[PDB]
Amino acid sequence: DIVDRAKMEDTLKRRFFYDQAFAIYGGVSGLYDFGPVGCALKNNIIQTWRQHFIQEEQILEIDCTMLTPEPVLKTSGHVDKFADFMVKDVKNGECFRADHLLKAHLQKLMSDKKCSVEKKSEMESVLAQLDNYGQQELADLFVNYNVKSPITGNDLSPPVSFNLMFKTFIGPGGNMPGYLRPETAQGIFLNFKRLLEFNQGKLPFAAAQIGNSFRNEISPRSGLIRVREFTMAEIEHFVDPSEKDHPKFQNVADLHLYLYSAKAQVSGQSARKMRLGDAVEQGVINNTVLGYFIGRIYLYLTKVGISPDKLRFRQHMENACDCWDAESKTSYGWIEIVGCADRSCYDLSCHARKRFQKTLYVEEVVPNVIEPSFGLGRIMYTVFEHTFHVREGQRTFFSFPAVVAPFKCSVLPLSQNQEFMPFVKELSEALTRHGVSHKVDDSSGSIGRRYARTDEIGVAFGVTIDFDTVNKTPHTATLRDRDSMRQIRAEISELPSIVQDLANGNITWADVEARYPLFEG
Amino acid sequence: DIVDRAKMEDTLKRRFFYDQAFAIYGGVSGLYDFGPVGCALKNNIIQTWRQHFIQEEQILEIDCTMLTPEPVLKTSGHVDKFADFMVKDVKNGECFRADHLLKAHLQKLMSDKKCSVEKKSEMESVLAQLDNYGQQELADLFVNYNVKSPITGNDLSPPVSFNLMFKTFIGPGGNMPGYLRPETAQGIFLNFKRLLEFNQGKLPFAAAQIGNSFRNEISPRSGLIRVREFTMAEIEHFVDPSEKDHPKFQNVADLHLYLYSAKAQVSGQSARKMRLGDAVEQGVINNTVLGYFIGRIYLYLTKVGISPDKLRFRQHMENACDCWDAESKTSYGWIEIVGCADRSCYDLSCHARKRFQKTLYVEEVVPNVIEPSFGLGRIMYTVFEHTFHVREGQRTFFSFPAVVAPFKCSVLPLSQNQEFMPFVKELSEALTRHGVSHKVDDSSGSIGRRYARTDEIGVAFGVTIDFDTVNKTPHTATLRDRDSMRQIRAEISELPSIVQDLANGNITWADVEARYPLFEG
Repeated sequence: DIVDRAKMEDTLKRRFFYDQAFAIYGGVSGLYDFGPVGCALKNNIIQTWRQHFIQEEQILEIDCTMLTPEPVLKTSGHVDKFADFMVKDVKNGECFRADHLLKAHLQKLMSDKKCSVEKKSEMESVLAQLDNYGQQELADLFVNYNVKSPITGNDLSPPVSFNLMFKTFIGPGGNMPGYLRPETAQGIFLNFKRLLEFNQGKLPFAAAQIGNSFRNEISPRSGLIRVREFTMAEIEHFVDPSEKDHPKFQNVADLHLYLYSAKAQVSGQSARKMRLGDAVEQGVINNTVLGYFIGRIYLYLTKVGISPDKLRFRQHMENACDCWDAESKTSYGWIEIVGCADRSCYDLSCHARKRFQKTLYVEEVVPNVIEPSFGLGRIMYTVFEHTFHVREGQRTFFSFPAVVAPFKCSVLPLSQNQEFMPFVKELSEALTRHGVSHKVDDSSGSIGRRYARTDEIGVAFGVTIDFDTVNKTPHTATLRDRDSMRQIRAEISELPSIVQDLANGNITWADVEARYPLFEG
Repeated sequence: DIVDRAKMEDTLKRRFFYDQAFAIYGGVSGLYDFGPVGCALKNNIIQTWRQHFIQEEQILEIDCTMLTPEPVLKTSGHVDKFADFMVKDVKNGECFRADHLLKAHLQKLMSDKKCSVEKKSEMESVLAQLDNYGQQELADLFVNYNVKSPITGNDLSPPVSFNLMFKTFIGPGGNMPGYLRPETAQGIFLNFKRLLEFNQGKLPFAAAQIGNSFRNEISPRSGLIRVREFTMAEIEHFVDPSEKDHPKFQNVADLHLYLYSAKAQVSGQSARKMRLGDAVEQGVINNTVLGYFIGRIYLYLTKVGISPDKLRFRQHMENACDCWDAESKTSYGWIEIVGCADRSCYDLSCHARKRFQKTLYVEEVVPNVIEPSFGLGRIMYTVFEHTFHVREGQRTFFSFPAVVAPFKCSVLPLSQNQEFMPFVKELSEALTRHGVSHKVDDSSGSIGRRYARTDEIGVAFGVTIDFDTVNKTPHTATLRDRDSMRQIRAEISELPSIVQDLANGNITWADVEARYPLFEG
């Protein structure tokens, strides 16, 4: 098994990382509220992202509106090329996703042990073309397989196209209908002219935006995986086709990562780990610019807490672009958490019919675009699942990296009493001076029971202040590690420094024990 | 005059702080896109906020959804208690805000020098009750004053109530209509139970949320002042009525700030500066909890760049709560940038008919709430206006505080050449190690012309690296100040430290000149 999601979900809920929105009103499907801890984790995730991409690549951040008029999203194609198929129940109403009902129905009839082998083959011939059947072509499949409701069957109406955009109206009731942006990339396209001039009109530049996009899902019942309101991080990197080679690729070429190409998928071959440099050598990856971001993405995700042996890069097949999607193995299977797409002919030239880029040799250049889109809720949930562990005890802890954990350290004073506040106080300030997130724990119970609470929310380190720390005359406090649970004893003035180094990749815990005396119960 | 907004707006646009959204589609009113510089300034504003309130008060951050179902917003009252009055043109369509048309019409007829004094008095008797007239009562005023369109008159239809919420539909076309949240506070109310348990069920606690709210304005034509999509920072501080006294008030009591009470407004008295402690003494401010946030708000706003002599705290009059709104004087007049409200009976007890708070003496307590709401676009625009200056030249510069300026420092290498990159490189890293935002300038032109560019976007400091910095053997570079424009010469290794100190309130520029040799042309 991948993970015990029932335990994981109970913990996520009990400690309020995220929970069903509008719970006291019955709760709305596809919508979630992130709590204090979830919010901390989330901001952390996002700031780490900011650093990794925006800062490293000098990207031009932009903040566009979510309210977009219909004309824009029509030039896009999004009124019914961005729809799903609904099948309505012929009388008592309920709506279902046609892709899903069909897939489920086939899998059902298929795993019946009184069906023919040639049926099984006919049906798989069908499941492998699901996302390609047209309106009429998919409608005939419903009849030819006698599909009906799944809760006591009734008949199902012919599948119709259902737009996934939230319809609204901008201004006084009138002639300006609009939608909530389905993606974040469009605003960047709309600002291509301004962004080009901001970059002095030079050829390669990247633009990013962090915000919420909306997808009116039909019947979402899979947690943060399928949601109607989600936070996204988009990047639009524009390149001259004539000069399509990233100068910083050498910094990533040495990485080994599982590549799941389209040809492997066609051949029915498995995932295949491969050195990135070699990947571009052998042509499994078209160019270094695409390869660079792939490696950068891999680095980002692994830094956030996603396990590399459950992380693969899958490339789709014939479903106008060379796309590589970062996928992670969860209790829901392999899901797309980050979509990176190399695109030559895209929606930018549509809004022009924004603009092009003139060169020094008087040449109008339509730049290609590499667009890595990060789905942060899924990324976050992947971290939850790859990080949730159960202890020897029945206790629970998240093994978040210190760079993403809600807060890096947690100080524990035994006494609420005074003479301690000066020690607690100075520790807090030194931590802050070192840029180390912390929170003073003031809960009621045993020290071990208090550390079990901090572990539950994934706090990386801990510094407990006992009586010897105040009285016994060279002031030393004890530092605990989340994972190992092992402890050491060091001078309280030195602790901020080593915790900072522990938070970064500077020193390891094995080094801390090497330099500092161990400590027990 | 307050400020030259035409110049200010041309600069804000040319450097792309913020601009009209969907410009290539004609542009949508009330919607704006913030550019790279605006985004930097904005994030800065927000992070400063985070520090000031969330960190200082250990507030519980939350991230709720913008999509809210109708039942919630009905328990609120927001389907037509949160509407405005529209007057439609009896045939050729156009819609107008009734408050505004009426106010304008009266002011017109009023400033006609052939009108009676008793008319002027009747009409002011009317302008002072605008936000109190009912549907029918306001309708009669339109007839009794013969109000018509303002662009060649035609008749105006009776004023009807127009809801300001963006209507939408959640899920498959059906029986779940919803809106885009008009305010951010409601999600906090909905999570009262979870937040109380998160705080161990203790009496005073605060919850905050930073995000976008929506108001479907009718005809917005005043820049960032009246927008349809805006970013907000809400705080909900809950207190036990029995123990309503903030322990940290003493930290703010010494502040002097302009208070514009309701009684002063009734008496036709002017704004009145007053020590905060005295304010609570004399009863102009009900309690210290309310007073605390007021002082905290004042501190926040002044830190961001808002001038204290253009900042006042105004209290409304009879328009179920004791509210104090932070107002700033702009080219649009006195506008509400931060609304702080003390409330006893509010919308939390409505959702319960979320919950209450049980005490140690078995007592169900309905907590009061102080809700400071920060309108960040307006705050930001206020900073633009209180900070925009024109130089002796026609050049322009923003005098942003270093804590809010897009980036704190800007290094200027004369040569693109190599031997310099090691100096530029080390400076960059030392700056980053000191947590000082910077950007290496690589533009083409004179050094003074390059500094004029950095000033235009409000970059606080500058470090120019010339040939003497590399060759001439004890390596010193020159540090320029934005405001004074004066320069000094110091060791390039020492510069990160003093720039950091300059960015904070540690040392002043007068100190830098005191310790370091001055430098000219």
